[PDB]
Amino acid sequence: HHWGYGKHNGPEHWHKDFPIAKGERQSPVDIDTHTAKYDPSLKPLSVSYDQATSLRILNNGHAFNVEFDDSQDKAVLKGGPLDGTYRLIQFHFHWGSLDGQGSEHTVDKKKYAAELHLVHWNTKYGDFGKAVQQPDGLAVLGIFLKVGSAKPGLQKVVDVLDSIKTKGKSADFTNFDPRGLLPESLDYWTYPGSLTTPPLLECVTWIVLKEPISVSSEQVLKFRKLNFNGEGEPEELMVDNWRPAQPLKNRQIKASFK
Ligand SMILES: Cc1cccc(C(=O)NN)c1
Ligand SMILES: [Zn+2]
Repeated sequence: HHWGYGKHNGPEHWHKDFPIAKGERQSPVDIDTHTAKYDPSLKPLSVSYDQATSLRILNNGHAFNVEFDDSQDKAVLKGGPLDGTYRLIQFHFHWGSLDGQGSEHTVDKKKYAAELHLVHWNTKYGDFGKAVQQPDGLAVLGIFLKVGSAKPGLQKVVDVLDSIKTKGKSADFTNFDPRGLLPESLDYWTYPGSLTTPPLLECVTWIVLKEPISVSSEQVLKFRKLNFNGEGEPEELMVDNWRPAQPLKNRQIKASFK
């Protein structure tokens, strides 16, 4: 037994091994655009990725992570709702078996084909492990994907997936520029939440961009050829690796735009 996204180990089961699954600050949520409030005190998001150093891409059995060197302030998120400096450590995606589902956050109940998560940790806590013991330890930039024209800056990711088909496989993945995954606008919604995977820790300032990026059908098709399983095990396609919306409870979603 291990947590996953199948019928017997999927999101409705996670609370048995991770009781915080039923906590007060869980993610993702539905973003109700008519309840989120414009906050004029929010600052523009500051994305400083010019010196980003990607290292490796890893199939971890539930998604693929592109990992970055976080030993210095090489790729950081500042501003927006944040106080201080958050260092990029990895990004990954969530996607569906079909174009009509795949995102974790929803917008007025709309599900996008996929969702990108760029995970950052607050440098005042020194490392990622200590950051995930804090309520302001992490900032995750979430970006929706819709199917349309291809995303050129995603193609290098797509093209290496054949080399990390199964759980535990990794490949060198240097000189990848995450700026090629951003939309034009950096307007966003923000709310306090959690990791959307076990251990579901409630450490995240979520910053979800309003504007989706467009990726081609072929690009997301290649995501769906990955495997949850390890090599030599029965093939289980890596699809529908998203957690559904959780109760908002006593939280407010703020908008950077009106
Ligand atoms: C390890 C970590 C930290 C923050 C967010 C996530 C996530 O988006 N999981 N799907 C994962
Ligand atoms: Zn995620």
